[PDB]
Amino acid sequence: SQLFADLSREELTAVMRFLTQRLGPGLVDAAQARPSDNCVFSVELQLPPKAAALAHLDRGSPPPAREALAIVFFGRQPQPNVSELVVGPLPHPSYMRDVTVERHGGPLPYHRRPVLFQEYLDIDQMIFNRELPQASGLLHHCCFYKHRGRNLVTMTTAPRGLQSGDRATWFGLYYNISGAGFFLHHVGLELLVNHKALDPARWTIQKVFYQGRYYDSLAQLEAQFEAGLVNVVLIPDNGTGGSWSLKSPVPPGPAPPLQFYPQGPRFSVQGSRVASSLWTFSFGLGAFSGPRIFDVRFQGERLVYEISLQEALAIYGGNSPAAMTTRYVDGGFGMGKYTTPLTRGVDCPYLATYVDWHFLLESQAPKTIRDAFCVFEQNQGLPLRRHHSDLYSHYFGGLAETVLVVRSMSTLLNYDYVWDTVFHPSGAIEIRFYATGYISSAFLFGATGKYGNQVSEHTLGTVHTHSAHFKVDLDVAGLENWVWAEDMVFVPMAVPWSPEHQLQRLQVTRKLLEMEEQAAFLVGSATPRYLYLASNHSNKWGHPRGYRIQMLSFAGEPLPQNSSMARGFSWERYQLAVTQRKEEEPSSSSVFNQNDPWAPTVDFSDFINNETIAGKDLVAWVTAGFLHIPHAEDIPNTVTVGNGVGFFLRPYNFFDEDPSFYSADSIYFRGDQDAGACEVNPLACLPQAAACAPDLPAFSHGGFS
Amino acid sequence: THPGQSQLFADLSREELTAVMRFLTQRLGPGLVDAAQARPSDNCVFSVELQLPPKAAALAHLDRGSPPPAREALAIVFFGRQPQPNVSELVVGPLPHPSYMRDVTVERHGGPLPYHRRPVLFQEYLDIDQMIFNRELPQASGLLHHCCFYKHRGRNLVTMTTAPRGLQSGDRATWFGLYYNISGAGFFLHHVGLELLVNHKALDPARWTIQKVFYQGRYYDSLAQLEAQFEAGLVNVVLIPDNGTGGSWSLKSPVPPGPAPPLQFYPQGPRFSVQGSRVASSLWTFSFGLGAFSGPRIFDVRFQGERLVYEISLQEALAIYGGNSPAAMTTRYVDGGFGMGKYTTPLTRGVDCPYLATYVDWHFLLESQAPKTIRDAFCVFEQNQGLPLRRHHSDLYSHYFGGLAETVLVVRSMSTLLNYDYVWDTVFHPSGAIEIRFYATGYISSAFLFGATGKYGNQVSEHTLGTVHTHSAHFKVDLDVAGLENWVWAEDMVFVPMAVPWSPEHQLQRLQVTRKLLEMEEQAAFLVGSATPRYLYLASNHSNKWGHPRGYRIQMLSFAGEPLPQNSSMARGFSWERYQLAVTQRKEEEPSSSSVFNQNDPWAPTVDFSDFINNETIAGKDLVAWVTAGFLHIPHAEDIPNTVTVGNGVGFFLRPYNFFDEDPSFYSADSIYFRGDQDAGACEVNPLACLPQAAACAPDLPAFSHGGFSH
Ligand SMILES: *[C@@H]1O[C@H](CO)[C@@H](O[C@@H]2O[C@H](CO)[C@@H](O[C@@H]3O[C@H](CO[C@@H]4O[C@H](CO)[C@@H](O)[C@H](O)[C@@H]4O)[C@@H](O)[C@H](O[C@H]4O[C@H](CO)[C@@H](O)[C@H](O)[C@@H]4O)[C@@H]3O)[C@H](O)[C@H]2NC(C)=O)[C@H](O)[C@H]1NC(C)=O
Ligand SMILES: *[C@@H]1O[C@H](CO)[C@@H](O[C@@H]2O[C@H](CO)[C@@H](O[C@@H]3O[C@H](CO)[C@@H](O)[C@H](O)[C@@H]3O)[C@H](O)[C@H]2NC(C)=O)[C@H](O)[C@H]1NC(C)=O
Ligand SMILES: *[C@@H]1O[C@H](CO)[C@@H](O[C@@H]2O[C@H](CO)[C@@H](O)[C@H](O)[C@H]2NC(C)=O)[C@H](O)[C@H]1NC(C)=O
Ligand SMILES: *[C@@H]1O[C@H](CO)[C@@H](O[C@@H]2O[C@H](CO)[C@@H](O)[C@H](O)[C@H]2NC(C)=O)[C@H](O)[C@H]1NC(C)=O
Ligand SMILES: O=c1cc(NC2CCCCC2)c(-c2nnc[nH]2)nn1-c1ccccc1
Ligand SMILES: O=c1cc(NC2CCCCC2)c(-c2nnc[nH]2)nn1-c1ccccc1
Ligand SMILES: *[C@@H]1O[C@H](CO)[C@@H](O)[C@H](O)[C@H]1NC(C)=O
Ligand SMILES: *[C@@H]1O[C@H](CO)[C@@H](O)[C@H](O)[C@H]1NC(C)=O
Ligand SMILES: *[C@H]1O[C@H](CO)[C@@H](O)[C@H](O)[C@H]1NC(C)=O
Ligand SMILES: *[C@H]1O[C@H](CO)[C@@H](O)[C@H](O)[C@H]1NC(C)=O
Ligand SMILES: *[C@H]1O[C@H](CO)[C@@H](O)[C@H](O)[C@H]1NC(C)=O
Ligand SMILES: [Ca+2]
Ligand SMILES: [Ca+2]
Ligand SMILES: [Ca+2]
Ligand SMILES: [Ca+2]
Ligand SMILES: [Cu+2]
Ligand SMILES: [Cu+2]
Repeated sequence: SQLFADLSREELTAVMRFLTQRLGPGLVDAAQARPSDNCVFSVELQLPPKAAALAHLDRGSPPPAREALAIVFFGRQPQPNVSELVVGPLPHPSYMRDVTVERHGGPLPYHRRPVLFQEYLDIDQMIFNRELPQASGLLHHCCFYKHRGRNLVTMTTAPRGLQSGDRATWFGLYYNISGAGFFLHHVGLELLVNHKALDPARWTIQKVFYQGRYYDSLAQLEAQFEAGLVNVVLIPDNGTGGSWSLKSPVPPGPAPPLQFYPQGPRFSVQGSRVASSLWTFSFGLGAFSGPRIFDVRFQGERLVYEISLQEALAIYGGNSPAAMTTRYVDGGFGMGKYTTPLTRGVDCPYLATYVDWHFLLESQAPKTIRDAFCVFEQNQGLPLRRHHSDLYSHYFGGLAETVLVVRSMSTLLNYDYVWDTVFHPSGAIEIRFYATGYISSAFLFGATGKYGNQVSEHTLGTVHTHSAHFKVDLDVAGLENWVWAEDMVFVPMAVPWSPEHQLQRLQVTRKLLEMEEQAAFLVGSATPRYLYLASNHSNKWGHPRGYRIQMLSFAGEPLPQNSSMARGFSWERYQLAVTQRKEEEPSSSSVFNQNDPWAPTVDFSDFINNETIAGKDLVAWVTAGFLHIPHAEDIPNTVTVGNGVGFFLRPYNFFDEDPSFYSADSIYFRGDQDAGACEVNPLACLPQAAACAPDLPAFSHGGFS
Repeated sequence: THPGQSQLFADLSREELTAVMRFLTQRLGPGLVDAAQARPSDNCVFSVELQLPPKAAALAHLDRGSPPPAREALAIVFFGRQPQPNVSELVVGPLPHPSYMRDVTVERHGGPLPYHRRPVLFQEYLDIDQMIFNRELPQASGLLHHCCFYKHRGRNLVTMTTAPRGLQSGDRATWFGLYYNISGAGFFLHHVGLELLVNHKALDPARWTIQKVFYQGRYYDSLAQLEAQFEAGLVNVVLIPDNGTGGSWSLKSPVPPGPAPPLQFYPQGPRFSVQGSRVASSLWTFSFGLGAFSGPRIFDVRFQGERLVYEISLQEALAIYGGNSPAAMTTRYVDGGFGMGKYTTPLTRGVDCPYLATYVDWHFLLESQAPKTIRDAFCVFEQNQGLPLRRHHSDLYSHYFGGLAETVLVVRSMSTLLNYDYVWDTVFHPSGAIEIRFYATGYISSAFLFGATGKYGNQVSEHTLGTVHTHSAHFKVDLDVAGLENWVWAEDMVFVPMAVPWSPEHQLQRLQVTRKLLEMEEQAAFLVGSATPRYLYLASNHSNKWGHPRGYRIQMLSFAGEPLPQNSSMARGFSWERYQLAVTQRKEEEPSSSSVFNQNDPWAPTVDFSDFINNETIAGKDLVAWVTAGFLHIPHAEDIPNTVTVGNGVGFFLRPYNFFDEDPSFYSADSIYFRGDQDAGACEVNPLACLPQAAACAPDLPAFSHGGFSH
């Protein structure tokens, strides 16, 4: 049903006409809001509760009410707070409900709120107009400063301070490169900026970093320079070769392979539901959590209630302060908020289905981010399977793997994150994520090689880790799942038919995990080889109907626990976790963990807490990531190759046999058949389409802000 | 003067093979026999294939235009007609018109080759199958009429063989499963419960014995003693079906073709070329072969002119089994001693490679006296991957898109051994990276289901234990990173707890990078499930444009199982299993990890890869990395009929680490870019806007045409 569908523009609009009329005037378009104002920061779908939904999907029951969730910024008042407000019911809403206290247990400190655009906007005037011209001396000799500075530019960092309550953000300055990436031109200057106040006027600059040293203020600095105790070096504002560009010099060649659907496309997309002769599901994007799918049904049978992105994380080293503070909790800005338009042919097959996404964020109207998702089938040029017999009997049987794919890409500053869920006709599911886009760069002063690699002119490639977190609500043959751990061992035995001789007996080992903690594995420890969620049920051969989680992760090694900050993303700590699903444990991180991870608005280690995971509705949680030491070949961009991570969800005695066997595209023939004949196999039936083939739609592109 | 053009890594042609055969026939002093009919007592040309050039000479030719080296071939010859019958390895050249033949056996090995090390001939298997079906199985006719539909001769029944044949060096006794022959699908599942330990050391098959029998869960001392028991009542007997329907039985999908899978086509020109053993793209050039036993290999790999790696080449495949029954419980298959090339098979167009791949034949003289030809053995194609190599969308300050969809160059062969269908891959990325892949599909070696099961796998069909096994494969990677002389580096990370420099009250966990130089062979020998440097890479003395050594990172992609424990005498035969990764001084006497002759005497192996790792520097030398890659397999229902690929994609990457000064892809023709201020719908701004207006037009397809079956 149109049940897990993100909110229509119409829906978004009408929640707003409510919120506005029913929060009094004195409410502001968050576009232009100052901290001490009341504004609505986000209106997005409030996902239904699970029980109420299944009821409606499986057993007639009418459908749970369709409800928004507005995050409201309550600045204008003596005790300013943030408030999560459920609104509804949709399409024509009548009620509203502060749920804040329910969830966290008290109000939301106002300093956990995400920085607004207008806030950045103000912060830049405080620098571009009031702090930088103090050093218009130095900046002219270092970096082409002209009065009053539209050649330079800023980039936020990580958490914003050192202990809770702080709202002080280190910014770098970079040249405002035209039509290409600025992230590689760290002008050498970093600035701590305390913007904790509700009055921007009282914002200060607690610190300043230049070519290796720290000065309490900007005058403090420009002075120390003008005294000739500081060696300026002129940084070139211009260049050639990828450092400075993306447009390739080399001109177009013969076009690259195109895939097309000879007989027309073999899947559909209505609303946000996807349907192919193997899979149905519903897809979507959470403004902050990012992309998610639900009600994944493989040939009518539900495999998972939910797979979704929880969080994404990035944790730096560095020369500089702004780098060596920096840990972004990117959901803190928002994977959905920052899903960019997909470029037809580049991001996705020219012939994918490209779907729009709507949102109301920091505004009062909804806007659309066109071509936000793509769905497509993709021949892999690979057997799903195959056998060829020359022994005893002559036959061949195999099948080319085509795969179904849904994808969106989130561009958050330097990074373009690639989010893939892919659907194998073996009944398997792959989640992949890819880090591409630009890197974050420092400016380079000598004391370096512990903090990364010179990738350029003046440019340090600043070491970091990536990590990402997924919710996997497997309902293996319905809710009650257990969790098993199969692996392996050798055992010195006698050889039965020569007990004088020894053999090394290979054995499987199985073990049921009964307790939330026995199924929480840290990065650094050993996962077992075979690990799955079972049902009480068995398949025909008497084997716990099961789905296996096989992880593709290169231990993006974790910020140690001893840090004050770590509870902001305690999931980085874990390779894998399973818990009892619970409406009150609905997410792994939250938009609010960004600006105060010392007071986690949600701390994941909580979820794990001496409970049974024996015949309960379980949910597994997977972390995926790698170490990234940037190197020259990351210029201009980091590439996808090798940097795919995630996991496989694989059938494991779930079925009675490989369901591909019932496949429509299986190919089979014997030594004694005419393999060249169209009704021995259909490959030998070239005709297929009429005219000159793949009919192609005229190119367009989403656009920008 | 001369870059040197010769293709000296191309495997032998038919002519060439014939030539060598002719040469040998004559110089062997009759008594010589065709392999496909040889008795143990005979003399026999087992293999003849390419001999690879020594490396000095090759590069001399290829780099400094020197004259190329003698093209030679290796002959394996079983001398069974004598008092100390030996196997011998013979070099024969120089092709095309040979005129010399030298015995290299003793030089390579330190003495002659114990005769029993030799693989088992198609004859030997035939002779065995007679001893079985014609002098033994009748002694139990009764049983088999009852359980197993038997008559004169058995004919509905079929054998299959296990790995190490015996329990010491010197043993040649194989445990032989027996199974229902099946029309047009896998006999492997339909194991009847009988298993025979044939002793076939003797060169006189008359003297061959059966030393033990196993029916359905008990050991009898001989098929005669089993009739004794059978008819005297004392043997409870399980009746296992001849026939059936579905997965355990068929392979034919019972379903009509749907509409059509998606089809990949190069909408103008292809974009690479194959010319003999040599492939060439805009970015990449390399030669590709097939060892008979070692299997697929490529050589002389060149990214934009520059050679990255001299050789990459599967060295060996393993399969270690657990079980209830004597077959499965001691089966440690060492698949090269059958041969990954030998058992290569034809790629079925439209399935095993895209339809419009370029396919290619593969000639061989094996257990024969005239060369023969696997048709379509290799395929080469440009797979678009559906997925950017890189992109960046900019909404912030500056409005631009720049990106490029990864398209990729693949080279595939599949060895089919018994049940196994190994897909071998080598994949070339526009980034300048090289991905090795490996799959296992096909059917699964199974046992008759009986008793302790769960300790040895899952039941997977009626009477059918999908037994537990591990996989391993070994690879040779002779990088030669901008030069022969390389070192190996090991970078990783660490967190240092420090006080925040600008607020000394507080701490931070300070992220740092750790570069450590690996200087001795043993410091770069990493064992299974272990300490493994996140960034491990081989590099040059020479540095890039920003001062960092020029390097290639080896990124492993394995899930390996517990190796065979080292306390087994048999362990030595695949010592490479116990390593994820090694790096050694590359040598002419260290050419292969394994040996076709290891398989039948791992107790005294022909090669023991652990020998390559001796107190030796790897500080600036010719360096060859050795990646072991694989995993554990507990079969299950969805392995029926075939184990599927999805998720068993094992192997590794070769990834460029400060080898360049920028990403090569910056220069790709297929790159795309536009500014906000432009129309991206206009053909001159965007190559892709021009695809509808023009390119479209799919080609007419070649008529399908499979390359059929052997004998
Ligand atoms: C976080 O911050 C938010 C916003 O500041 C809080 O939201 C309000 O909190 C206060 C209590 O702390 C409550 O405000 C109530 O406002 C209502 C205003 O009237 C409504 O609109 C119309 C009339 O214009 C009516 O038709 C509706 O029935 C509404 O009532 C009002 O109902 C209520 O009552 C009265 O109480 C006092 C004392 O007598 C008077 O000041 C007032 O004039 C009136 O007589 C409150 O004033 C309510 O909880 C929230 N209001 C809204 C709109 O959300 C959160 O409570 C804060 N969170 C935390 C944890 O503190
Ligand atoms: C393995 O087997 C081969 C063949 O059985 C052995 O090689 C053979 O060695 C004999 C002598 O050892 C050679 O014959 C002799 O030639 C000389 C002069 O030409 C002559 O004086 C002798 O009377 C006899 O004719 C024979 O040619 C040679 N054959 C081949 C094909 O090389 C070999 O020695 C065995 N290997 C080992 C390690 O023992
Ligand atoms: C940063 O530089 C960019 C260009 O590199 C500026 O963007 C353009 O500037 C022109 C100036 O007339 C204006 O029309 C727009 O501002 C931009 N044009 C387009 C087509 O995008 C930008 O103003 C600079 N600085 C900041 C802080 O945004
Ligand atoms: C096992 O069964 C297969 C049936 O596929 C037999 O193969 C056929 O045998 C006949 C008689 O020899 C041949 O003429 C056909 O050409 C064969 N057909 C195929 C498809 O191979 C096989 O001979 C039987 N028995 C054994 C021991 O292999
Ligand atoms: O989306 C923005 C927008 C920023 N500034 C512009 C300023 C002008 C109007 C649009 C908002 C800015 C910005 N402006 N100065 C520093 N940063 N940052 N980010 C951002 C987004 C995700 C993650 C990090 C930053
Ligand atoms: O290629 C064969 C061929 C076998 N038998 C042949 C079939 C063809 C005619 C002569 C006898 C046999 C065979 N015949 N009886 C038992 N085995 N085996 N294998 C084989 C190949 C690779 C790995 C393992 C076995
Ligand atoms: C499997 O067992 C649980 C025991 O708690 C039971 O409640 C459940 O209903 C069983 N499954 C079915 C289909 O009855
Ligand atoms: C966990 O809960 C059980 C009650 O079901 C209790 O017996 C056990 O002692 C508890 N463990 C801890 C560490 O609190
Ligand atoms: C964290 O690390 C070790 C653990 O004993 C210790 O040196 C240090 O005191 C710990 N931090 C504390 C107690 O705040
Ligand atoms: C590196 O190799 C050796 C050191 O053992 C030396 O002779 C050679 O000159 C060196 N080359 C460079 C570029 O450092
Ligand atoms: C390696 O040999 C031994 C240890 O195996 C040691 O004494 C020696 O110093 C090493 N030799 C050289 C030449 O590097
Ligand atoms: Ca819990
Ligand atoms: Ca569940
Ligand atoms: Ca060595
Ligand atoms: Ca080397
Ligand atoms: Cu990165
Ligand atoms: Cu397997």
